[PDB]
Order: sequence, then C-alpha cells, then structure tokens
Amino acid sequence: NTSGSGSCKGRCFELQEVPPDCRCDNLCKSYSSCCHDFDELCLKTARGWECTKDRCGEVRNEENACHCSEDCLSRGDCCTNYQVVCKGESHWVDDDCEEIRVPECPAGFVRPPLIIFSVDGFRASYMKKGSKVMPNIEKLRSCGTHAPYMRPVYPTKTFPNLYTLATGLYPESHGIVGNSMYDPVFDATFHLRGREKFNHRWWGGQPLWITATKQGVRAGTFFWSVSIPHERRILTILQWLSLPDNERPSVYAFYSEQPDFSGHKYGPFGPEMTNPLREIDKTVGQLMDGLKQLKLHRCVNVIFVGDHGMEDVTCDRTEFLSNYLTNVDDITLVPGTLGRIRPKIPNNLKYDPKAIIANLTCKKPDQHFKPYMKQHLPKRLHYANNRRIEDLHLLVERRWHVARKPCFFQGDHGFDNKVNSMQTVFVGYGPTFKYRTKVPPFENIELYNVMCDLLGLKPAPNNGTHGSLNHLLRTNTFRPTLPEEVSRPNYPGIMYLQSDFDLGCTCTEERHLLYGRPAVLYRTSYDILYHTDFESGYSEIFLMPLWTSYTISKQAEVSSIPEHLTNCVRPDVRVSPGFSQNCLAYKNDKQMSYGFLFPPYLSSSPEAKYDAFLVTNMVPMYPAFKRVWTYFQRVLVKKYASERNGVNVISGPIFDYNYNGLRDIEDEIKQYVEGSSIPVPTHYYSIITSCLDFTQPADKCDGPLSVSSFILPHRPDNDESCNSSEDESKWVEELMKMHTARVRDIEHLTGLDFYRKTSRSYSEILTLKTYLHTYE
Ligand SMILES: *[C@@H]1O[C@H](CO)[C@@H](O[C@@H]2O[C@H](CO)[C@@H](O[C@@H]3O[C@H](CO[C@H]4O[C@H](CO)[C@@H](O)[C@H](O[C@H]5O[C@H](CO)[C@@H](O)[C@H](O)[C@@H]5O[C@H]5O[C@H](CO)[C@@H](O)[C@H](O)[C@@H]5O)[C@@H]4O)[C@@H](O)[C@H](O)[C@@H]3O)[C@H](O)[C@H]2NC(C)=O)[C@H](O)[C@H]1NC(C)=O
Ligand SMILES: C[C@@H](c1ccc2ccc(O[C@H]3CC[C@@H](C(F)(F)F)CC3)c(C(F)(F)F)c2c1)N1[C@@H]2CC[C@H]1C[C@@H](C(=O)O)C2
Ligand SMILES: *[C@@H]1O[C@H](CO)[C@@H](O[C@@H]2O[C@H](CO)[C@@H](O)[C@H](O)[C@H]2NC(C)=O)[C@H](O)[C@H]1NC(C)=O
Ligand SMILES: [Zn+2]
Ligand SMILES: [Zn+2]
Ligand SMILES: [Zn+2]
Ligand SMILES: [Zn+2]
Ligand SMILES: [Zn+2]
Ligand SMILES: [Zn+2]
Ligand SMILES: [Zn+2]
Repeated sequence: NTSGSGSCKGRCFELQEVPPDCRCDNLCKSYSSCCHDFDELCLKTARGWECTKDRCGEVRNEENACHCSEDCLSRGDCCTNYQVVCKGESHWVDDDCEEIRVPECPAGFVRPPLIIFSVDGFRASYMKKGSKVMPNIEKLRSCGTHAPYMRPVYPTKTFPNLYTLATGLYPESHGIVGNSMYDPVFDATFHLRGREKFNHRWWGGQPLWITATKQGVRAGTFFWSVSIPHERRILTILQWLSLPDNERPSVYAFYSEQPDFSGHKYGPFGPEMTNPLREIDKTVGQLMDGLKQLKLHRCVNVIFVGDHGMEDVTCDRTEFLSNYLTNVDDITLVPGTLGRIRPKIPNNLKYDPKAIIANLTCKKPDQHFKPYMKQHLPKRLHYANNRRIEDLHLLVERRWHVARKPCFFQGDHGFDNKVNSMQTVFVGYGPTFKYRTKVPPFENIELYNVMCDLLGLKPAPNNGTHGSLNHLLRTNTFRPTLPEEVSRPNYPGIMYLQSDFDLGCTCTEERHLLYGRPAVLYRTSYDILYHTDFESGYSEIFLMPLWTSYTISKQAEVSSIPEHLTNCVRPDVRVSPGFSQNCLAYKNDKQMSYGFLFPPYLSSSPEAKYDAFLVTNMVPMYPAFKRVWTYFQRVLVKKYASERNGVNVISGPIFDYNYNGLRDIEDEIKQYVEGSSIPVPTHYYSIITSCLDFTQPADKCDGPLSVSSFILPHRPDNDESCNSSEDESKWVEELMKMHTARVRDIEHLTGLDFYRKTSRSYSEILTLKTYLHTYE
C-alpha cells in the first residue's frame, strides 16, 4: 500500500529514516507503518525482564524478551540483572559512590553520552521518602549534583514544562502555553488527546534534539509509541549505546508519566504514592544496572528531572463562573488550576471583556481566583506574549479549581510556579557533574544551556542565563562575558540658570553606588547625576531617571515630607529645560500625579532633602500607585534596612506596552502625560541588595550578596488588591510579594546591566541575577 510490509529482521528500533518502505522505529506504530513482523520481532515480552537462576547459561530462545545466556553480552541483549544473578556481581545501587573525576568511556566514545530521565508530576518533597522508597534515585542524588527543588514555568502543566526544558524558552516563546489551547490563526485546538498535538506547527523554538542535529551530534529517537512498555524502552537505549561508533547517539531521553497519574487520582500525600515511586526507582535501577553491565556507569551523564509538582485538589474546592457571570453560555473557558476566558463565538456584540473582569473582581470575601488582563499578570510568569494566550486570565489559588458551571481526583497542578507544591526535582550524575554537591534552587529554563554544554552544543537563543548554572559542572566549557556598554554617560555640570525655566512648579559613589554603574546596553543619551543621598542616570529622551541608586543604613532616621515642601519641585541646573519635565502637564492630567524615585522621607539632612524634590527625580505616578509606592518608601525600606543591616536600592521606570517582557522603544510607548512628551511607565522596579553575611553592613560587604526585587504594575486603580480600602499595612506587602522578580527580568525590561563592578566572579553574579525571592 502506501507503506507495504517488509521485514524488521535486524532493524528493530532503527534510527535510520525510512514513506515508501515499511518502518521499524519507535514511532512506527503511531503512523501504522510498521512491518508485519515488527510486533513479533521487536516487542517481545516472553519470560519477563529479569533473569533467574534457572535461566543462567540457558540455550538462547529468541522468543524471550531478554536473555540470560553467555552470548548475550556479545549479542547485546541480556536482561539488566544478568550479571548480578548469573555472574555474582552487584546492583549499581549496592555499590558505594566513587567520584568520576574523568569520564571512563570505552574506545570510540568522543564524548560522555547524556541520558535525560524525565518524570511527570514529581514533587520535590517526594525525595524526603529517601532511600526507603527510591534507593537508586537517592544514590544519584547523594553522590551527584542536586538542587533542593527546581522551579517550573507557568502554567505548571506537563507539556509546557517539558518543552521549556527542551528549548530553554518560556511557554509564551516556544508556543506551548498550555495542555489545552486554541490558536486563532490555525482555527484549531491543541489537546493532551488528539492528533493536532503531533503537528509540528505548534512547537516553536529549537528543541535540544534539533539543536544537536543541526550541529552534527546524533540524537536518538526520544519519543515512543504508547503501547511499548517502559522496560523495552530501557533495553533499547542500552542497545543504542552498544551501536557502532558511526551510529551511536550521544543524547538519550526517557520519559515516564508516573507519579503524575497516581498523584491525580490519589493525592500527593496518599499512602499508595509509594508504589509508583518504587516502580520509577526500579526502572532507574534497571538503567543503572544495564549501564554497569556495558561498563558505562562511569561514562554517562544522567539527568533526573521533573516538569512540575502536585497539589491536593478535589472537586469539593471548585469555583464556578456561573456564580459571578450571567453569560456563561456566551464564553469559552479553559478550566482547572488556571482560567482562560474567550468568547464562545465571534461577532457576539454582547461580549464585553470589561464587564466580565468587573463581575469577577473581589465579589466574595474568600474568592479563590483573581481575574487578570494578561498584560497585568506578574511579569515573573512571562505569560502574555502569544496569540494562544487569552486576554482574560484567572489566577487560581492553590488547592482550588475553577469551572464554568456545576470526585475522581485528589491531586492536580497548573498553579503559579512559585507555589511550593509545584516545585519539582533536578539531579545531575556523571563525569561532568560535581560529586556530592548541593546547588541552590534554579529555574528549568536554565537547563537547556547546561545540556548544550554537556553535549558541546552552541545553544540556540533562549531565556536561560548562560553561565548561571556553571557551578553544577566540574568541567565548564562556557566562560560568560560581561555585555559591553553601548551608551556612555554624560557627567553634566551646573550649566543652567533657575530663571531660564518655565517649570510651572512651586517651592556619594562610595556610599550609594555599591556595585558599579549600571550599563546602558542601548543607544541613548543619559546623564549621571550626583547627590548627597542618591545617584541616578537621567535620560534626556524619556525625561526621567533610568535608574536611581541609594543606600539606607541600619541606623537611619525616617522623616516626613514637610507640609510647605509637599508640592515643591525644583529645576535641575545641570539639565536643560528642553530635557526636563514640567509640572503643568501633571496639573493638566486629571488622572496622573507625580512621585519621586528617591524618597524625600529618607533624606539625611534638611538641606539634602531639597535635592529629593528636583525635577530630575520626578516620575509619573497614579494616585492609586502612589499609595503603594509611599508605603514602600516611608515604611518598608527602613524595615528592610533594619532586618538586613542596611540595603542598597536601585529604582526606576519600566516601559513594556506590548507585554513582551522586553524594553520598549519610543515608538512602542503609547501613553504620555497630558499635553507633554513625558512617557508613562507601565511598571516600576526596585532592586534591594545587602550583604548575605548580615553581620557586615551593606556598604562594607566582603563576600556574597543577597538580593530581592519587584516589578510593580503601574495601574490607575487598586482592584488587584481586594483589601485596598484598609490601611496599607494590610495589603501593600502582599501585592509586592506577588510581583517579585529576578534582577534578570528587570534587565530585559530596562536594557541595563547590574552588578558590573563587584568582588565575586561573573558566574556568581549571574546566579544572583536569576534569583527569585518567593516569600513562600
Ligand atoms: C526569550 O528568548 C526568545 C528567543 O531568544 C526571545 O524571543 C525573540 O524575540 C526577538 C525580539 O527581541 C524576536 O526577533 C524578531 O524576529 C522576527 C522574525 O523572527 C522569525 O525568525 C526567528 C528566527 O528563526 C524565529 O524564531 C521566529 O519564530 C517566531 O514565529 C514562529 C511562528 O509563529 C513561532 O513558532 C516562534 O515561537 C516565534 O514566535 C514569535 O512571535 C510570536 C508573535 O509575537 C510570539 O508570540 C512568540 O513568543 C515569538 O516572539 C520567526 O520565525 C523579526 O522580524 C523581528 O524584526 C525580530 O528580529 C525573535 O523572533 C524571538 N524568538 C523566539 C524564538 O521567540 C524572547 O524575547 C525572550 N524573552 C525574554 C523575556 O527575554
Ligand atoms: C507530543 C510531542 C511530545 C510527546 C512526548 C514527549 C515526552 C517528553 C518530552 O520532553 C521531555 C523533557 C525534555 C527532554 C529533552 F528534549 F530536553 F531532551 C525530552 C523529554 C516531550 C517534549 F515536549 F519535550 F518534546 C514530548 C513531546 N511530540 C510531538 C511534538 C514533539 C514530540 C515529537 C513528535 C514527533 O512527531 O515525533 C510529535
Ligand atoms: C455583571 O453584573 C451585573 C450586576 O449584577 C449584571 O447586571 C444585571 O443583570 C441582570 C441580569 O440577570 C439584570 O437584573 C440587570 O439588568 C442587572 N442589574 C441587576 C441589579 O441585576 C450583568 O448582567 C453582569 N454581566 C455579566 C457579563 O455577568
Ligand atoms: Zn492548560
Ligand atoms: Zn481551547
Ligand atoms: Zn514518549
Ligand atoms: Zn498531570
Ligand atoms: Zn516508568
Ligand atoms: Zn516591550
Ligand atoms: Zn553573590
């Protein structure tokens, strides 16, 4: 027919591409193009997967799944336990750890092979079960390189996280934004069940196997048809490692759907969680026993990685949109541990997203979801820049579900990736990995760079920070390089006259720039301005500081903005009026007010406070945002300075009007103060750095640093905070925790490079820039 039927004799699980002729590969069943003898020749199950005493030295029966004869080592098809049963050897788990300082690979191996062992729904807390349940896995964790947990990407669903690992891209970037999704361009829907998921048009970016392929590294067939058992896949990977030098792949992948399947049906803390965990460990033991049989246990690099965790979710904790909305039949909702709303039909003139958002906003005192326009989602989630992401998004609180209209499950996932239950596992074992080393938790977007390094691959452009995980590897082939500055700063003097201004208003480096001047990595003209208490880089294009740096010691006296100085704004004689803002625009804008990047409340002396009221320290701020900002400046900064023995703060604006996580150009800026060229930031950031050894002051730190950061949305109302009518001590801190950010996120949104002049390696700094303070 279209395929036909030849013989799979000597072709079982071939890697060669073969369609005119009949196939014998891992996915031949999936296309119904196998040969008549494929099942009988390749999918053998007779007598199981383990050797026994009776089978030692047996006469070779080809019917058996694996063999226990003397020849099986030469012919390459013993069972994984042949040597321990029939030759008195030991399981790999029973052997003590021995540090693999150099790869002990057979001749013909140019590089250590990489085997990626991925598991679905593996909570990091499962490793607390330890050697009791998973001895093989614990040995990999103990004698290898391991993190306490690895942060997944949002949403914490299976395929978005699996592909993020393969690409190093955020789901908005590689295109798999959920297990269920609708692409308006395709007019088609992607689902966990169906053929549309196999269409490659959905899968963007460059996955690892393509990156290896385009650079001459042989990738084994990673993906298996469902009907092939796990044990057969393990024996096949071992057989591939025994292939001749001109065919042996360098990178291998094993994926297991457990313990995710059981976790959904039993709950993450269920007593029969143990059985799937043991079964996974037994599969790992078969791999390690087999690698030891092939003398590859001290040659291969093994990665044990998960995609997400699992949380207690039952139908008794389900929110229904029908208790909020009157048009549930006019909408389409992606349900579950997350919510995405869409009109059921286009041309429905009775569909208003504004009315839907309002009717979902703080309508119940314990409302277990929060509506969001995707552009207002916390920037750490990086979930806006895709046509497959609906404008209306619902962030569901942990342990809860959202449906459209009113259990067989006790567990589910998909929540905010900072939720502790969604954290998953990472283990690195092999010659290139470190021995008995614990590394701090990291995000799964960084693994693509490491896997490329472990294969000598040049990474495709991705959202990992290359070099941020060099501390995982005994041998690092990537040396990070500081980006070069593009725009150098003007250091202007006192060059203008206060009479030359038509403002319309009325009325250091050793201490405040502790980690070096941020580098402007884009072409602009900006001025570095010095003051007693703060230093800034003032942009002449955007009429405000790009960054503002100041240090607050543990011993600091808070002050109030004086009543006479409340509305004081002063011209800066170092900046021209044409490159300055004006207070008339703020008066002529009914909705926009102004704030100050360096807080006047924290001025050192009454004379120094006059600098805090300079026009060059002024930024546009909604009255709603000013409530958040003023509490942060008047209360929170000193509190942080008291807890952390002083803090250095870098604050400034962020413009991202197309919600792509990147720095806006002037053309992409779409709002300005009324009758003015002053741009309105979409967000405001701050970077709060101190000495990790808090017995040292922030301005006199010797070793590693500690950082916390946020990116607050700049919004005209506080509808995000349901308790905003109360005092700021009751809601402001909670809002800031939800919008915590890595310094790296700020760098993308500002085009600035931080921590350039410090006393640690660039690799250590890159790890600091990727840190996310979770408060969880
Ligand atoms: C995380 O890292 C990624 C990758 O480094 C960054 O995304 C990149 O952003 C830059 C802009 O700063 C884009 O450059 C533009 O490229 C286009 C032409 O791009 C074409 O060619 C590239 C190279 O082959 C290809 O990757 C592009 O693929 C896009 O289209 C595919 C089909 O639709 C899609 O599968 C793929 O994911 C990508 O989609 C992009 O567009 C959609 C629509 O906006 C968006 O939803 C999605 O997230 C992607 O952004 C494309 O064929 C030029 O015309 C421009 O002038 C400009 O040079 C890169 O294209 C883009 N690369 C990728 C892989 O996304 C992220 O910014 C970064 N995030 C953060 C937060 O830092
Ligand atoms: C549905 C999808 C698929 C299936 C199983 C999957 C099981 C695991 C897995 O990911 C793990 C973590 C990452 C690692 C590494 F990539 F880093 F090595 C690999 C294991 C993925 C993913 F998402 F990554 F691709 C799967 C992807 N297939 C569609 C489109 C890609 C695929 C190919 C196939 C075809 O036509 O052949 C058609
Ligand atoms: C959003 O909520 C408002 C207020 O409840 C809804 O407006 C009401 O619609 C009902 C229809 O059942 C009518 O009684 C009135 O026209 C409205 N007022 C009151 C007091 O009920 C509105 O329909 C809701 N919109 C959506 C999309 O859910
Ligand atoms: Zn989904
Ligand atoms: Zn859908
Ligand atoms: Zn698979
Ligand atoms: Zn699942
Ligand atoms: Zn398994
Ligand atoms: Zn942008
Ligand atoms: Zn550090």
